[PDB]
Amino acid sequence: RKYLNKLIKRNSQNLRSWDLEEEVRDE
Amino acid sequence: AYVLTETSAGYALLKASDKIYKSSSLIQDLDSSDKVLKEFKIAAFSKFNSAANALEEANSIIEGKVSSQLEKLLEEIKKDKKSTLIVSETKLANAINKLGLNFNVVSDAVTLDIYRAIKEYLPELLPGMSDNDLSKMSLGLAHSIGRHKLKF
Amino acid sequence: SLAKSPASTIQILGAEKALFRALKTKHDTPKYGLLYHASLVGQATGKNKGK
Amino acid sequence: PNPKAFPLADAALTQQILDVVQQAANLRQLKKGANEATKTLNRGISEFIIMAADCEPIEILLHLPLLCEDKNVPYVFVPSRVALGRACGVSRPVIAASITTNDASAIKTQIYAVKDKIETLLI
Amino acid sequence: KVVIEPHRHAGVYIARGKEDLLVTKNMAPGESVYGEKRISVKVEYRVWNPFRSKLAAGIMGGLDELFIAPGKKVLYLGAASGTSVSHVSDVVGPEGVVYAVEFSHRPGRELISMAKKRPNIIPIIEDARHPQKYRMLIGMVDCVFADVAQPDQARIIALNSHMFLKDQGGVVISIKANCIDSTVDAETVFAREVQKLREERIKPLEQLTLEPYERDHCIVVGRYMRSG
Amino acid sequence: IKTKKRKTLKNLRKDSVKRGKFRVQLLSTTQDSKTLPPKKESSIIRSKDRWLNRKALNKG
Amino acid sequence: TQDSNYVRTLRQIELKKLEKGAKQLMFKSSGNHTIFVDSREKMNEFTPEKFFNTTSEMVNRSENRLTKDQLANASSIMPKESLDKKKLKKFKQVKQHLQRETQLKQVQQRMDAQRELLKKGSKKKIVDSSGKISFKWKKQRKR
Amino acid sequence: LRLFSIGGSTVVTEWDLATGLPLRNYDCNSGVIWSISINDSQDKLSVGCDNGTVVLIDISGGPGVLEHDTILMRQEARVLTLAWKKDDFVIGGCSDGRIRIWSAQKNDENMGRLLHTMKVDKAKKESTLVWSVIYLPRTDQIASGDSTGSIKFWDFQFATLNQSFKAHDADVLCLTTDTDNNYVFSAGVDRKIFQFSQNTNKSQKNNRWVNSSNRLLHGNDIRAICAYQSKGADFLVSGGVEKTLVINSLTSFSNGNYRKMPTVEPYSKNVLVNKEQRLVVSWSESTVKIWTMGNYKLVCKLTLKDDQNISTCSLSPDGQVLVVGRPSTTKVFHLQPVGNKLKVTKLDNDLLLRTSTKLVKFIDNSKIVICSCEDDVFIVDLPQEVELLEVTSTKSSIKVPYINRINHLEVDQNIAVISRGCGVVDILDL
Repeated sequence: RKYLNKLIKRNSQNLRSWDLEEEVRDE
Repeated sequence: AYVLTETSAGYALLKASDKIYKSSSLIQDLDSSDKVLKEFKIAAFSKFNSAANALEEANSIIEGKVSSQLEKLLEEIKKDKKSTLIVSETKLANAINKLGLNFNVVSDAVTLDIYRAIKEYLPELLPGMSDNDLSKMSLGLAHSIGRHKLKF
Repeated sequence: SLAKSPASTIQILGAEKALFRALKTKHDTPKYGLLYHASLVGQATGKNKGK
Repeated sequence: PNPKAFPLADAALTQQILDVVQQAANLRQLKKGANEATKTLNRGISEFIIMAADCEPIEILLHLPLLCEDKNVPYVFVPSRVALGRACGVSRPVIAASITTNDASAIKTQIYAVKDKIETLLI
Repeated sequence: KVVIEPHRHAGVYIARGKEDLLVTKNMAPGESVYGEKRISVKVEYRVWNPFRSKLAAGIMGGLDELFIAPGKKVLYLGAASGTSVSHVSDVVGPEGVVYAVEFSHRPGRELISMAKKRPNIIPIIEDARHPQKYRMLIGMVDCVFADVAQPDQARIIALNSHMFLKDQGGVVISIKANCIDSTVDAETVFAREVQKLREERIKPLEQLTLEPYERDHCIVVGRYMRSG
Repeated sequence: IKTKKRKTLKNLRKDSVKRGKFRVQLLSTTQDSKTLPPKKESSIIRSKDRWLNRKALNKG
Repeated sequence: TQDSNYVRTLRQIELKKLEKGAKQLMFKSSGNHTIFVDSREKMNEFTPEKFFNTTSEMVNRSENRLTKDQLANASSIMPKESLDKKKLKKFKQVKQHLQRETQLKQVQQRMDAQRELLKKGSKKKIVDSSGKISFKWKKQRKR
Repeated sequence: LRLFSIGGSTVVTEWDLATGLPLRNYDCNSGVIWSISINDSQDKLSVGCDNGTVVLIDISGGPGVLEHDTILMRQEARVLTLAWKKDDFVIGGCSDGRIRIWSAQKNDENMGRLLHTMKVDKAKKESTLVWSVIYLPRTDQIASGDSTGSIKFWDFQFATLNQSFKAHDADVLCLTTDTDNNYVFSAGVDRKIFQFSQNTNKSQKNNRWVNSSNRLLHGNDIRAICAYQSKGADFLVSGGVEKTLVINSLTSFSNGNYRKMPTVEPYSKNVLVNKEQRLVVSWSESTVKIWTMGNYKLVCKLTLKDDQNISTCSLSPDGQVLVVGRPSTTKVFHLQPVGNKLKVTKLDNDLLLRTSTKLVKFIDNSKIVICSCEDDVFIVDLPQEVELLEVTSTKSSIKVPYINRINHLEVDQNIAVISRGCGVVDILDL
């Protein structure tokens, strides 16, 4: 099950960086 | 009795083991699949010839009234002095009621589920007349009739 | 699209280079355009060609 | 009255529209004529478009509703172009005219009332 | 030069790069129908405009279960100029077909030419209120997408889904509350319409508001169950 | 006390929890919704009856 | 007359550049997305993560709720700053185009009012409360 | 014949008379509905809505069918009253203070195009709003109850008034005429009924309506007035917030005896007694009260917390058993005395829940006989039935669809009596 959740976190961050902001999501 | 449906190929009549109770039972038995297909594949087919103007006029004058392929259909259908036929249009229904076979025709009953089932399984009833992909000449009819309706 | 253009732009449908040069540099915009070869404007003389 | 000229105001709405037209020309906010009206649609400032119904041939002003659909401007046919020219202020028959925009006029409220009743009539 | 990303709804891609765009594939390259741009990475791609298509802001407004799937058959009601229809043909591809209808004539002519350009389309240019003069043509569709501004959306959608839509079919409707009522809350108009459909046998899944792309407009999606 | 009690009653009757950005909703009982015509709007009742009991005509 | 032609030309250029910028560039959606769930208990027991079968980040994200099954930057150089700086600067470029256009519009308003003071008619110089002046023409038909 | 009703919101319900429940809720699309009227020949009923709009919904296909036919050209402020000239012209009386005429025809260019407005004169410190218009067909005229208090006879061709009456001193809310259009009866909020007449030679010759008389009857105001006149009858019937009904002769309005109907008629009873334990039970909408007496005291305080219907028929036999029958559901309760106060416990029976029970009767303290809404007979214990004879339907039984239903169930230890509105009684050995 951890193999699922590890791969779950894997591509998550691989898309989290592609389409988000924090300091820029205001302006 | 019999049912009449129109295609982008030609008109089809199908025999039915009796009607409205067939409507009830058919939606009750969930009957648009191969089971109802094999229950009633075909009774008769009558093409209109593949001449583009003859198509467009058959189709326009079936949007208005009754065509000559429907005429030859109506002498070939009958076997009894009385016959009762479903039609999914009241206009076409009353037209053929006043027209010349002298038999009773019936309008939009709960036979929408019937024509839905037929109209689903119908390209698998193309084994009955011509099992070829009619979707082309379906598009061709759509393009042709739209270019008819527009002046152009 | 030619139907929807106004009447002035049909006057100035041929001479866009001279038009936008004149507009941008504050100069007197050209006045015949592509109609110049019609028989009527080839029939006039001078300011009457413009009119 | 042609079925060409579809959204057609009646007597009451016609009077209100030609009242706003008279006010707008006194304040000089009015663009008179069909070529001039197409120009101001194109520049995208115009408030709304008032067209005649009896300019025959009708098509010469029929080129305007395609622009108004594209740009979402309200537009109304009124019955007589003699009247539109008189209400507009010139000596001529005027077959289309166009209220242009200046957000601090003294007729901003009346323009909005008419423009809202027009948009109901379209919609 | 550009990265692609797949989308949850299949057939919908997003180009992520120096600038983000919503994009589909294409079937007939070397063309552009409505002045929209394209990008070609190799394979062609074509972007939409959620300021010009309703369905786009349906998607990128975040929409959970749209039922237009690549292989399928999709009815379209109220196809003025067919720009969204071109997008529908791109998102279905050759094994699915689209059935786009329009009433009047100038969007009809543009529809006809674009249907000439594309294979997936059959255009029905007859009136939309009467479904008979094209039950002759249309064949037993899978999903229905409709935007008509005529206020009889309940009636037109009821009749067309009754005649054509597959059981457990998909139905997606647009609404402009400002056309329906223009007195009260747009939310109230929307709730009134979902009550219409729920009476008319469609089970409503989702409601969605296109607030930063149009004004006061709603998209409603649902399943169609057990009729004729 | 009883105030908090019919507060809990109203919060039983309610039919939406704002799930963050998302919202939830439900559909009524089909039998009642079919069986009986829908409710009046308080806008209509207020307008008509307030007009009749305006104070300009000295009712009472 | 030549002056106002100049000003209007500049404004039309900027207006079209604004249109093309908005065409090129995407804005995030923001709309109420309300679910229709029949039973009150499962309505109370709703979770977005099961329903859209995703992770809470991808749940709050609303342009791609790509599932876990779908799930089953190194390309752009320094995407933390360079990409985001570019994103914001494209937005600012559209906004700056917009302010250029509104200002040119106003300059043309003032210039057009003057040109028509020049023309003809019997004007009247009325003065508002605020300090702003205005002109109102006599009620007469131009001939 | 069918009954259409505007409930105050945006639907139009047409009722199945047999079950007494809505055969179809149609949803007219355009906004909240303020008034309704059919055309002549019943083919097309028009509803006017406070978008200002007028919708035609037509009725062909008998019961249960309606179609959104047409929307006539809209306008700004809300539309309060409708009338039809014929199939052809829709007269609307609307809140701006003005009366508009639309053209509801077919196949004419002027279809649905608002073609006249006619402005009633407004009052000083207020918005007038025309409450009531009707069409008067012998002359061409239309007639107008005004929120000022007026009555103005506009004639229709040329659309410009003839007569103007400042009738009565607060705002009009009803109008009607007689079949010959010799009498317009106007009905106010200041409780008066005015009669405006035209029956004499000069009055018919030259159209002059003369306000022959008035009469006051009512207690509070008048909200509906209707005339009827045939070889049997000439009566007009009025009613208002004084919760009653008032009948007058029509032609002899000012010379004739009226009749003030009683406010409540106990046909559908609403209180039942229990000789056991000296009890009385009353029930108003969704609420149930029980007292005992001897002085009198409260006993039970029931609020049906999940009931949107009005409690139709309730029973309680000897002992502590209660049944409440709704036209949608039906519920059962058992009681328990703990002194002056009682405790209730609702029981369960699906035969009570999904089955709509009109009439309930107790055989004993044990079992129950039910007439359900579809004229069905149930026997329950706490699914047995008895079949009944059916009479052949005659003409008026076809017309009125509940004259063959079940009126009365009466129970004894084993014997029952059924009465049917045609006047039939059957006796049952259960």
